[PDB]
This record gives sequence, C-alpha cells and structure tokens, in this order.
Amino acid sequence: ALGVALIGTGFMGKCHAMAWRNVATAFGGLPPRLEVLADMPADKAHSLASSFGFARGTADWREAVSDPAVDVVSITTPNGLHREMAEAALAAGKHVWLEKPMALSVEDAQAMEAAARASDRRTIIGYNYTRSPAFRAAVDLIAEGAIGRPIHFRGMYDEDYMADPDLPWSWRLTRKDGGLGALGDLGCHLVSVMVSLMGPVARVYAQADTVITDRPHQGGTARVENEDQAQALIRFASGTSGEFSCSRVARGYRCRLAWEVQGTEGTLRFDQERMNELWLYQPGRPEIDGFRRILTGPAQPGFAAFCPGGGHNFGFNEQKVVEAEMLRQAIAGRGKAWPDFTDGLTIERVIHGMATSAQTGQPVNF
Amino acid sequence: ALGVALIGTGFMGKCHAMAWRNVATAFGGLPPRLEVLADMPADKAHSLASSFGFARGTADWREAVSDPAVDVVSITTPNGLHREMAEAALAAGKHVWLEKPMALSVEDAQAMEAAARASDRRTIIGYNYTRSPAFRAAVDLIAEGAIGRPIHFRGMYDEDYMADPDPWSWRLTRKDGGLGALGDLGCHLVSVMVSLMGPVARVYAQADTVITDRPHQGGTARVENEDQAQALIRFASGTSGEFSCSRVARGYRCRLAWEVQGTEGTLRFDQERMNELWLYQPGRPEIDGFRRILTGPAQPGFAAFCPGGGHNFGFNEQKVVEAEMLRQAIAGRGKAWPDFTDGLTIERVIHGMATSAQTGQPVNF
Amino acid sequence: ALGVALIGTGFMGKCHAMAWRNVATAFGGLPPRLEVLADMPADKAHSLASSFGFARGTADWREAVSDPAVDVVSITTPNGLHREMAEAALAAGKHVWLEKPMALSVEDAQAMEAAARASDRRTIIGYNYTRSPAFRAAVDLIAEGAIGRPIHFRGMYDEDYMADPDLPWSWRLTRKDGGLGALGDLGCHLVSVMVSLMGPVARVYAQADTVITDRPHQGGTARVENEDQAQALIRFASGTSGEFSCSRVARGYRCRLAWEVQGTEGTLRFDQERMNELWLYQPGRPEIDGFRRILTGPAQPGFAAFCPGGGHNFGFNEQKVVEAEMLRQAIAGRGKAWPDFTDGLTIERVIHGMATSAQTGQPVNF
Amino acid sequence: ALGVALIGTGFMGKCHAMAWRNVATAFGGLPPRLEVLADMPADKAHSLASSFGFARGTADWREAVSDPAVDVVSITTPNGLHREMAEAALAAGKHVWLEKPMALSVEDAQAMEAAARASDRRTIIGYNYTRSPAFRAAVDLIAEGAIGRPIHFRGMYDEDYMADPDLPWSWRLTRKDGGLGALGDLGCHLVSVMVSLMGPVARVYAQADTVITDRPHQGGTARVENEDQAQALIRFASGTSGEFSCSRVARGYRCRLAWEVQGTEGTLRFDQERMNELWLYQPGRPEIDGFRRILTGPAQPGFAAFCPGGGHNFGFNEQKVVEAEMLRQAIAGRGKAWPDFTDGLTIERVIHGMATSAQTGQPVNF
Ligand SMILES: NC(=O)c1ccc[n+]([C@@H]2O[C@H](COP(=O)([O-])OP(=O)(O)OC[C@H]3O[C@@H](n4cnc5c(N)ncnc54)[C@H](O)[C@@H]3O)[C@@H](O)[C@H]2O)c1
Ligand SMILES: NC(=O)c1ccc[n+]([C@@H]2O[C@H](COP(=O)([O-])OP(=O)(O)OC[C@H]3O[C@@H](n4cnc5c(N)ncnc54)[C@H](O)[C@@H]3O)[C@@H](O)[C@H]2O)c1
Ligand SMILES: NC(=O)c1ccc[n+]([C@@H]2O[C@H](COP(=O)([O-])OP(=O)(O)OC[C@H]3O[C@@H](n4cnc5c(N)ncnc54)[C@H](O)[C@@H]3O)[C@@H](O)[C@H]2O)c1
Ligand SMILES: NC(=O)c1ccc[n+]([C@@H]2O[C@H](COP(=O)([O-])OP(=O)(O)OC[C@H]3O[C@@H](n4cnc5c(N)ncnc54)[C@H](O)[C@@H]3O)[C@@H](O)[C@H]2O)c1
Ligand SMILES: O[C@H]1[C@H](O)[C@@H](O)[C@H](O)[C@@H](O)[C@H]1O
Ligand SMILES: O[C@H]1[C@H](O)[C@@H](O)[C@H](O)[C@@H](O)[C@H]1O
Ligand SMILES: O[C@H]1[C@H](O)[C@@H](O)[C@H](O)[C@@H](O)[C@H]1O
Repeated sequence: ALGVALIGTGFMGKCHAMAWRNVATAFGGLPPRLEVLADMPADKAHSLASSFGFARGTADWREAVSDPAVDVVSITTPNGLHREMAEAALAAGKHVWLEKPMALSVEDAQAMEAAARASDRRTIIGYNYTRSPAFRAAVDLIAEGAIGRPIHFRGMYDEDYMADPDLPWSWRLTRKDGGLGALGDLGCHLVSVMVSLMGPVARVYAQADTVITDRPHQGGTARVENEDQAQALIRFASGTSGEFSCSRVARGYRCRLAWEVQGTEGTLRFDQERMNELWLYQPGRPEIDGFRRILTGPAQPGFAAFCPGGGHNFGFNEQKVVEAEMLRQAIAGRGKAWPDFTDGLTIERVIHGMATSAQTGQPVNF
Repeated sequence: ALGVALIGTGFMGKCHAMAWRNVATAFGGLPPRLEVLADMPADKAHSLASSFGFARGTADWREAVSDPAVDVVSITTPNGLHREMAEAALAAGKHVWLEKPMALSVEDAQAMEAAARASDRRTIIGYNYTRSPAFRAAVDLIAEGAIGRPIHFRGMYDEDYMADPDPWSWRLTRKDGGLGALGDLGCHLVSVMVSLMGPVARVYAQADTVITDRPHQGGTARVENEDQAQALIRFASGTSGEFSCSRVARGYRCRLAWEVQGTEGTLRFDQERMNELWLYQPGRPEIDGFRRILTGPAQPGFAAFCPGGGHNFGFNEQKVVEAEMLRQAIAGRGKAWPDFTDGLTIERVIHGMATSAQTGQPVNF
Repeated sequence: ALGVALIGTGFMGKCHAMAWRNVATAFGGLPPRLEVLADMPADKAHSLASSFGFARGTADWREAVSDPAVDVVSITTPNGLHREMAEAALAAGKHVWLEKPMALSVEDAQAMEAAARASDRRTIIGYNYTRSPAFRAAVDLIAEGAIGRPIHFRGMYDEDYMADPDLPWSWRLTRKDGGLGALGDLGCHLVSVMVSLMGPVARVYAQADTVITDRPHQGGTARVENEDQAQALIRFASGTSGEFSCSRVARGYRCRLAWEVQGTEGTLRFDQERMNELWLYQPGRPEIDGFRRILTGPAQPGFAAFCPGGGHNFGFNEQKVVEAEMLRQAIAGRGKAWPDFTDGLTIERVIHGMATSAQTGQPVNF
Repeated sequence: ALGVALIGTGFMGKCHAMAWRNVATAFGGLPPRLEVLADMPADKAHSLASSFGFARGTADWREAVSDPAVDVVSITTPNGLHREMAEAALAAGKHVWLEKPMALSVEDAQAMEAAARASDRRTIIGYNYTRSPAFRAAVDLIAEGAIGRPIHFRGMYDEDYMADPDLPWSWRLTRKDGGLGALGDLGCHLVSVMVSLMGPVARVYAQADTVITDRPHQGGTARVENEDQAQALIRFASGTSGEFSCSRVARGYRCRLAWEVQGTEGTLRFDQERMNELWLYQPGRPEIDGFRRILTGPAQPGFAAFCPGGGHNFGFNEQKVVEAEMLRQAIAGRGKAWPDFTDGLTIERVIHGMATSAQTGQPVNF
C-alpha cells in the first residue's frame, strides 16, 4: 500500500483525506496507508489525525515529507507555502499531490517545474473540476466527433465570496503571498478545463478590475491589490476563438464554473453548480430537434466506481477521489497523470499572461 | 470506535462501505473499525474486504453478525433476507442499519419492530433521501413557518431501470423483493412525505404492471409485482396529498420530486438536482418569485463536508450523514429516524396502498 | 367578411378582440368585420368599441346578438351568464365562441348543447391551451408513435390568483356566477388537454378543499362557496392510469398547467409557464441518452403563420388567434372546431363528476 | 388616427402589421388607420394588404411614403435599402419606424441621422428586445437600486439559422446587402440592450470568424463575405467591463440573446429563449439566499395592457406592439422614442468599431 502524508486540514486538507480514505473502496487495489498528518498547532494536528485516521500527527511538516513510510505527499496549505513544501517533498523522493495554483508567480512555478523534472517522481495539481464524470464524458464526446470541429469556446467561473465590501482585508489581497486574485483562485480552474476541451492557448487579450479596492484592516482600511474579476478573448493553437472570465465578486454565484463548446456539428454546455448535467445539441429532424440533458450515470468516466445507477448525483468531493486514483495509477506506473508540474506551468503562464495583458491593454502571445 | 459488519457489497453495500469509512473524517470522533464484510461467492468477499479495508471477508453472513468486535451491522441484501438478518443481528446485541424497505410484509415488519424493542439496541432504516442538506433545510423551514400551513403535498418518484429491455433483479419477485415500485421506491417517497406532512390517515391507490416478462431471460421471467402506482392521500392533519412511484417512467433516473404548497409559500425539490431547494414566499410584486436555494454551509450536514456553498453535495454523502445519525443515537446523543417502530408505520402505508389498489377501496390507518 | 359581436371586454374579452383583429393577418382570408361590442355600462362600451376598432358599442347584449350584420358572437362574460347568452345567440342563427367552462352545472351544459345542435350553427369553447404549437406537436408526436403507448398521465394546473386571503371576493368564488371553484375555472382546461392526449376518462376518484373559507367584500367577510383545490386519480377508457389536480391557491404559480405522458417507448413533458418548450425522452445510446428540449418553432403546428424563425416565443394571446382561425374555418366548412358544445359537454361531466366524487368519497364511473 | 404605411411583409413586415392592428386595442386611443402596404410583386401586396387590413397594396415603396394619408412609415426591407427608404420617408415629412440595423456603414447612418435632424419628424429603430416586460422591469429594478452599481456585463446572442453549410448564399451574407454579418444582424440588437444597461462604450477589442466560407450558389459556390460569429471585450465609458458575442452558426440556439449584469449589490440575468423570466439575486439571510425567478406579469411595464394575470407568457410579437405604442406616444409629443436615428448612429459605430478591431487586431476607442 501507498504511504500517504497530508499537509494541512482545511477546505482541501479534509477533501484529500476523504479522498485517500475511499480511493480503494471505489477503484480497488490496496488502501493507502495514512501515515502522517501535518498541521498547526500540534494539538490540532493530533486531534485531526485521530478523526482522519492518520497514524500520527505533527506540527512540523518537514518531518511529514521526510518520513520513511511516506511515498506521496498531499499539499493543501496556502499558496505562499506551495513552492517550499513541494520542493522539499520532491527532494525527499516523494510523489506530490499539490493544490492549485502552483505558486504565487510564474517564476516560482518554473522553479517547482524544474524541481519536478529532476526528481523523476510523479506530480499532480488539484484541478479537480476536470475529474467530474460529465466533464470527462464531454472530452470523450468531442474526440468522438459528437459536435464536429469546435468553433468557439465560452467559459466563466463566477463566485461571490469576496463580494461583501465589509469582508476583512488580508495579505491574500496583496501581490506578495497573495499573487493574483480571481485569476489565481478561479481563473486557473477554468483554464485547466478549457485547454482540455480546446487544446493549447496561442493568444489572449484581457482586462481586469478591482471593484472593492479598500477593506477593513483592524482599524482603518487597506488597499486590495489583486483583481476581483478578469475577462479574456482567446485564440487557441488550432486558431479557434474563445471567451473567458472569472470573478470572486459575482453576487449569487457560489461555484459557477460554466463552459460551452460550439462546434460545426453540435454544442456542449455545462455548469458546475449542476455538475451532474451535460447539455448536448446535435442536428436532428425538425419535429424533435433540440438540446439533450444528459444526466450523469455509469455510462460516463469514473461514475460506475461510485454508483451503478444513473441520476444518483456525483458530488464535488468525489471528484477528488478520481484525482487520487489518477495519481495512484501514475505512481503505480500504469498511467500518466494530468496535470503534472509541467502541464501546470503552462496553465500558470496563461493566467499570468492574461494578467499581463490586462495591465498593458495589449494582447499576449504564447 | 464502532466495530462494523457489512452484509452485501452491491449498490447499497458499497455505499455503506464508503460512508462508514468517512463518517469521522467529516464529523470528528473516532473512525469506525471495518471488521467483517459478507457476500457470495467467498472469493469476491475476500477481494472486496481487501479493497474496502475490511479485516475479513466471508460468504457466511451469520459470521459477520456474530463477530464480537462488531457493534453495528449494515444489512444491504435483498428484501427477502432483511427479516432473518435483522432479527439475528438484534438478538446478537448489535445495533442495526437496515436497508429499506424493512421486509416483504407488514407481518415481517411487526416481528422486527417487536425484536427491536426487546433488543434495546438502536435501529435506523436506510431512507437516505431524508438526509440531504436541502431536505433537512426544508423540514426546518416548514417548522419555522416559512411556508405557513401545509395545505397540499404532491410527490413522485420516477425511475426507468425496468423500462430497459436488457436485467433480472430480485426486485421483481415476491419472495425476494415483495412489493414492486411501492416497496422499492414508494417507501422512500413515504419517508420524505410524512417527515414533511405528519402521518397518513387515508389512501386510495391504483397500480399497474406494464412489463410482464423480462425480455432477455431465456426462460419465463414473470414480473411478480407492480411497475407503478399512484394514490390520493389524507394526512392525520386533514390535508390533501398526491403520491406516485414508478420503475418504468422513461427518461427518469432518480426523480424523487416533491413539493409542499403552504398558505404562506411553496417548497419544491427534485432529487435529480439534489442541491437545489425552491422556495416561494410572497414579496413585493416587482421582485416576486421562487428562490433557488443552492445547498451550502447554512444547511444541516453540509459544513461537515465543505465550507464553500455550491460545491454540490453527493448522493453517497447522504449516507455519510445517515451513518453519523446512527452513531449519535448509539452514543445516546440523538434519536435516529426512522427506527423499526417508525419504519413499521411506513410499511403499513405502502402495503395499505397496495391493498387499496387490489380492492378498489380506500384504506384507513 | 364574417361579422363579429363581442360581449365582454375584460381578461378574455380583450384577448378575443385582439384575436379577431389579427386572425386574417396571421392566416390570410378576409379580416372579420368588427360590428358590435357589448359591455356595461354604456360609456365603457362606446369607449372600448372605439379603441378595439368596433363599428358601435351598446349596453344591451341582446341587440348585439340579433344584429343582422353579425354572424358570430364571442361570449366572454362570467360563467353565470354563459347559458342565457349562448342560447340566445344560437337561436338568432349566430355561431358562438364561448368562454370556458360552459356554465354552472351539467344541466346547463346539456341545455346549451341541445340548443347548439338544434340551431345548426358552429360552436367552439375557449380552451386555448390546446392551441399552442407545443401542445399540438405533442399530440402529433403521440399519434406518430414517438413515445409508444401511454402508460401514465400526470397533470396539474396551479395558479395563486386567490392565494392571498386579503384578496376581494369575486364572481369566480360564487356557485351562482362561477359554479365550481378551481375545477370550473382551471380543471376544465386540464381536462381539455388530458383527453386530447390520453382519450376519454373512464373513472375518477377525487378529493377537494376550501383553504380560504372567507374573503373581504366591500364591507367585509364573505363566505367562499366552492373549492380552492382538487385532485383525482384517473382510469382512462384506454385502461391507462392518470393523476390530475388543480388549484387557485398554489403559492408562486401563475399559469402552471403542467402535464406529462409516460409511454412504453418514451415520455413527453410540458409546463405552460414555459409554453415554448416540449420535453421528449426517447431511448438512445447510453452516452447521449436524455430528454430533448424542443424549442417552439416553424416545425410545430400554427407557428409559421406568426413567425418564420424558431425560438421567437409564441405567446398566450396568440393561442387565441389560432382558436379564432379554427372557428373561421369551421364556419366556412373547411375544418372542425374542437371542442364544440357536444365535446364541451363531456368535459363538464368529468369536472362535475370529480366534484361529486370529492363530496361522496366514492369513485365516479363514466 | 395615425396614418400608417408599411413597406415589406416578411419576418418583420408581418410583425409590424400585427403590431399596428392591435396597438390601440392594447393601449387605448384611436386605432391607427392602415393606409398603404408596399411589397413585391404587386399581386402579393394586394393579397396581403387585403388580409392585413390595409386600405390598399402597392408594389412601389416610394408611393407609400408620399401618400398624403400617411403620417408614419414602417420600413422592414433588407439592410441595403434602409438608407434610401428612410431618407425618402423623412424628405416627405413622415415619421419613421426603421428596422435594424440602420444601414450598411457608419457613413450611411451619419447621413440618415442628419436627415432625421433636418426634418422635424420622429424616428425609432426596431430594437424590439428592449420592449419586453422583462427587460423594462430589469432596467427599472436597476434604476430602483435593485443591484447597486453594475460592475460587469456578459452578453451573447446565439442563433443557428446559418449553421447548415448547404444553405444557399443569400442576402444577410453579402457586404452590399447585409453589410456586417453576425454583428450587423444580431450584434446590433445586443448593443441596443447592452448600452441600455451599462451606458456608452469607450473601447472594444474584438475577434471574428467566417466558419462556413463557401456556399451553394446556382450550380456553383460563392464566397461568404462577412463573419458568422464575433466576440469583444468592452470597456464602458463608466470604466466598467463587459463581454460581448454574437453568432449565426451556434448550433441548437434559435434566439439566445442572453445577458447578465453583475452589480455591487446584486445580479440580473436574462435569456430571450425564455423571454418571460428574469433572474434576480439580492443578498439574503443564508437560510433562504438565492436567485429569484421572476415570471413576467402585470407588475412589469407594458404587460397589463395585454393581460391582467401573470404567467400568461408575453410573445415575441407583442414586443412590437409596445414598440408601436412608444412611437405613437412620441408622435403625440408625450414619451420619447429610443433609439432615434441619433442614438442609433452610436450603436452603428460600436458594431462597425468591433468589426474594425477584429479586422486590424487592434483595440478601437470611441
Ligand atoms: N482544488 C480546489 O478546488 C480548491 C478549493 C479550495 C482551495 N484550494 C486550494 O487549497 C489550498 C488551501 O486552501 P484552503 O481553502 O483549504 O485554505 P485553508 O485556510 O482552509 O486551509 C489551510 C490549511 O493549511 C494549514 N497551514 C497553514 N500554514 C501551515 C504551515 N506552515 N504548516 C502546516 N499547515 C499549515 C492550515 O492550518 C490549514 O490546515 C489553497 O492553495 C487553495 O488554492 C483548492
Ligand atoms: N437506500 C437506497 O437508496 C437503496 C439503494 C439500492 C438498494 N436499496 C435497498 O438496499 C438493499 C440492497 O439493494 P442493492 O441495490 O444493493 O442490491 P444488489 O443486488 O446490488 O446487492 C445485494 C447484495 O446482497 C448480497 N447478497 C445476496 N444474498 C446474500 C446472502 N444470502 N448472504 C450475504 N449476502 C448476500 C448480494 O450478493 C449483493 O452483494 C435492498 O433492500 C434495497 O431495497 C436501498
Ligand atoms: N380560456 C381562457 O384562457 C380564459 C382566461 C380567463 C378567463 N376565462 C373565462 O372568460 C370568462 C370571463 O372571464 P374574465 O376573467 O374575462 O372576467 P372579467 O371579470 O375580466 O370580465 C367580465 C366581463 O363581463 C362583463 N359583463 C358582466 N356582466 C355583463 C352583462 N350583463 N353584459 C355584458 N357584459 C357583462 C364585464 O363588464 C366584463 O367585461 C369566464 O367565463 C372565464 O372562465 C377564460
Ligand atoms: N428586430 C427583429 O427582431 C428583426 C427580425 C428579423 C429581421 N429584422 C430586420 O428586418 C429587416 C428585414 O428582414 P426580414 O427577415 O423581415 O427579411 P425578409 O426577407 O423576411 O422580408 C423582406 C421583405 O422586404 C421586401 N422587399 C425587398 N425589396 C423590396 C423593395 N424594393 N420594395 C418593397 N419591399 C421589398 C420583401 O418582399 C419582404 O417582404 C432587416 O433589416 C433585418 O435586419 C429584424
Ligand atoms: O434506483 C433505486 C433508487 O435509486 C433507490 O435509491 C434505491 O433505494 C432503490 O433500491 C433503487 O432500486
Ligand atoms: O388565470 C386563469 C387561467 O389562466 C385560465 O386561463 C383562465 O381561463 C381563468 O379564468 C383565469 O382565471
Ligand atoms: O433570426 C434573427 C434574429 O432573431 C433577430 O430577431 C432578427 O432581427 C434578425 O434579423 C433575424 O435574422
């Protein structure tokens, strides 16, 4: 069994834990051994290792990535910590499951990518919205020619977690430790999905905005630095056109990663807030012509490992189980995992390229 | 930590396995120990006990219920085994997580309800559709007066797994399944309905078998029970109700959809979109209409799985919540619903409906 | 050109006026001659006669009905006035376009039916939800065998126009002017749709409720004389099962006439609040299997006469234009108007049979 | 009564006819007298003038614009004739209801604008998607402060009427006729809506494609000369951002003019294919937080003129009756008609500016 370390226990830390714990339940093989949990403070690491079923808990992550019983390290700590912990893991000869985005900057991502290439260990970044059965059915459909040649992509990713202007400031909202705003938190997820459907991005023209430029900082106010929303027009390497957006201030949306691929012979549309539906249009006779609602079931990739009956809604967390497995297969030498630090660095260059574009009012070519 | 035995590894068996494995991960406390898994043949039981992380797999269910390390038994076998397995598990001093419906008959459920009181062990029936954050949110809203006085209920549960020509399940026999759509789906619809409306007083029902033989069985494969059924309800309150279920309603996969029309509002839900609760309350005319409430941390259960609203809660995660309730009842910190007593009433409703359909007569409770 | 008389100018009266005005615009032939309009008081009739484009107004309907420049009469007055007005019109040798339901009782409907047969004039009842391109396409699809044989019908008609208890007492709530409550006002519509799709009703078992027992009336407090809601289980002459309901207190719904036909080889589903969509499931390959959203367009009956492009939503009022056209054609002998007073009589026996079942607690066979 | 001439009887011609016959029926006043109808050949004009309720049909549009009994002229002919016809109507001192877009080029629009100012006659351009009860409710909800300050617009207009590559090379596909492609046919309508929500446009950056470049043409094939789809990033004069697209080859879509405004305090979203629904998000307590589905009814502007009860879906064609009313009110010197040829000119510069941008690869500033 694969020896597992986990660093962090928050939103993603718990998600990885629940995933590791059931990956063998779903897909077979041996359950991974949950060796070490790292979080701060110590008493919290001990508590959570107990209730997560980990063999021990530590307040010292370096110990976790060092442990001889570990082969793989889940890294679910804040973006400013990714580079250091990732690199230390790879140097200790461990495979790495790293949360997105890779780091704060393209330069950090590049350093990490070089580390990974040296190491010969397997890596994967936590672009979990590419794990849904519906998204994977969509990719297969386009490959099968269900919509002919793609002629346009339109995608968005709206959430409203920062829309309230009273929400307190933090260094996340600075360029340092924070990095990009909406592009770094959400943009990257959209790019991960978009390039899987349409191929590599050849060019972007973008614009960005900070809507809420000043926030309470225990007293007066602090200037928010990164962007609350960004949009971009795209040209892919195939030459086809695309539209792109992201926002952390789009009121009423909670997880609205929504995309569509219009093709010569059809159209596919999807909204993550209803992650179990794939809308497919193909030309038919006039009398019955129209979009089909394909409800996620065992006909789609990965679904049948969790449930034999269609229409039993596949959940967000279960995406993470599929991700664990893809890494599990890569480590077992049986299948390449996407995206690794090399694949992820391209995604980093895209979102940062869009940021550069926005600042300059000039298109950026990749 | 609770010792767990699991009987069955099919649709619901595998579901219970995933739930027991993550109950503590979501809700804290100590993770349950996965002790014994039972299924046939033995080779299958062995491989799956290993992948599911169970200490052993066996082809002998009695071995699972008698393991001293076990405190609780998940029974996920065909309906025709529920009674024997549940009564054995109770007599063995184990708490029971029994899959719905209880058994083949009301008499069976009567026997099991008596045993459950005698055992002084906790019981819960697998009505996992009452565990969604959206559903739990609805109940709380109604109790708050959000929709005022419930004046009508309209409920359905449509699926189409029997509509497919390609097959043969135990669900189609009287000795393995019992009732057809009413036993396999109807009961779920009842569990939801009485949780919203209070107990049933009267039913008038009708039923049909639309596919009499399983096309690809070689031999005769007579469907021994109903493919669909509908009923008018009167609740103990005096309120009206519409009820139906079907395993042949083509294009539906898990369409357990209900609504409660109140004097002050309406609540509506469809399990195919289990993350949405529609709420209408009267407002200013210029902004009047139903609200799509997207499941999130403000709903019961959800926060334990995710701090961000809109990250769709899953079918399988309803089962994690179900497990947590049994586990809280087991610790004397809550009361599990429905136990074998509450479940008995449910069996009466669906079997009353089946009777009403057989006789062309109303049935009172 | 056909000579028109119109009695009433409210909800349906204005609908009828608008329909006659554009019937020839839509379908060709000669525009009807808008001859006489009748409403009270007189000032109101002459005023609306002017704005509706009618040659004259009057406060006395009887004159309008026997005016020799009139060939057809639209009757859009409360239910209590239907029988008298229709019987008078027919006996003058005029065709009649009558608002639903026929009158207060089954006896009224039998009286009206007899008068119509003796008069040898055309009649049509205003069941306008049978006139939508989506509905008519549904009936055709069933006929062509798109969903095999029907095995179940589930229908409802929810509105909340009496859901607020403060709303004033109105004629729809009296047995003298309305007759039945939600069964008379909404239920009849549901039946007209249901029988078009499933065939005749063989049996019903029903229950009914008055949720708001009293209402403000000028001074205050008046008792509601008929039902706010009703439901019924149906057996059709075919043997097939049905579910049926209606309500005027169903909070949040405005025109939710929603039905579905579940067949052996597919399913059809419709909701009048989205009267441009017809949902059709037929079995398909697993990977693309699901309900189609058919958007109303020129391939559906009647639509091409209003617009040559699909997706330009056909409206409520245009159903009435279709309805006038079917009446014109019938009067000219080139078509059948459905439902006439005879077909209308059947509809009335169903709804009153439901009322009876509700009162007795026993099934009612037809 | 207003004297009305109508030129053209097709898609919009017939829609204008239906609108002029019921404008008074809906909003009171005197019914406009339908004087002259022009279309070709003559026999068709005679036939349709009879069935449209027009006093006479003619094959010569110039006759209609000069008739002394005419006060206002509807112009529903292809784009290349708009300039000529409008300028002539105005020269004869007639009021003008002109179909979109104004013409083939900015230059044309400039001349027509000056022509319009030179006469002292009313003009309105046929941007009917701004007449819907839902849209007008949206605008008033914003003006009422419903969503705070707009911070982003996302708009699209997808149709597939050109998706089939075997459709014959026809007028919307030419420069000399047609002008722009998707931008001139669908884009303009999106801008009409967009500037009504976000105000004027400061800057665009756009991309465009011809996806089907060749089409059957009398035993041969001809080159398509304008775009099938276009997209743009927008910077509004207010400093706010926007996304914009249109397409005539977006498979499955029939009239998908969908738009969204995300504000500091709320969100509004709309889709013409369901023109009777308006989605509104305002912050609520978390228990009941979410988008409201607002079903078009009497609370929304214009609706009560057509129907006293909500839910009775307002049609595409009834947008035009509203448009007619707005014009009658402007002629009567009450309400002003938007957009006139001056507001229209701006919309033309925008769509042509996107076209320029897409052609050159450069941002275009206004
Ligand atoms: N893939 C996805 O869908 C997704 C979703 C949410 C967050 N994320 C990513 O997950 C990462 C964490 O996000 P989150 O929402 O879980 O943040 P969080 O604040 O919920 O959790 C951070 C975790 O890291 C721990 N931590 C912080 N500093 C530490 C240190 N020095 N040593 C050990 N532990 C430390 C915290 O105590 C906590 O356990 C971020 O990189 C974010 O981008 C990804
Ligand atoms: N709550 C739910 O949503 C849900 C879903 C599916 C089934 N169910 C209920 O759960 C139960 C199981 O249904 P399922 O769909 O998982 O059926 P299934 O056929 O998929 O699984 C049944 C399992 O029981 C095992 N089994 C059969 N006979 C056995 C024996 N003699 N000893 C030990 N194991 C035996 C089978 O080998 C199989 O592993 C039924 O009671 C059903 O009504 C509930
Ligand atoms: N088919 C449909 O979709 C539809 C929709 C709404 C109403 N209806 C039916 O239309 C009919 C009228 O409904 P409504 O909502 O228009 O009612 P309403 O209250 O709007 O109008 C009643 C009309 O009758 C007139 N009236 C009353 N007494 C009269 C008399 N003695 N002489 C002349 N005119 C008289 C009133 O002045 C008014 O014009 C009813 O039978 C109702 O069932 C049908
Ligand atoms: N606002 C909308 O929703 C909408 C919808 C469709 C079209 N349009 C616009 O309406 C206009 C017409 O498009 P359509 O789809 O109605 O085209 P169409 O081809 O359906 O009809 C064109 C009409 O113009 C007539 N015509 C052509 N040359 C003429 C001449 N010399 N004299 C008189 N009549 C002549 C044709 O006979 C026909 O009646 C275009 O400018 C288009 O952009 C707007
Ligand atoms: O598919 C159905 C349904 O999904 C229920 O959840 C399950 O309990 C039934 O046994 C199964 O037959
Ligand atoms: O709003 C309702 C309903 O829309 C019916 O169409 C109409 O016939 C009723 O009389 C009216 O009350
Ligand atoms: O079908 C399209 C579109 O629906 C618009 O309504 C119209 O203005 C266009 O000209 C027509 O091409």
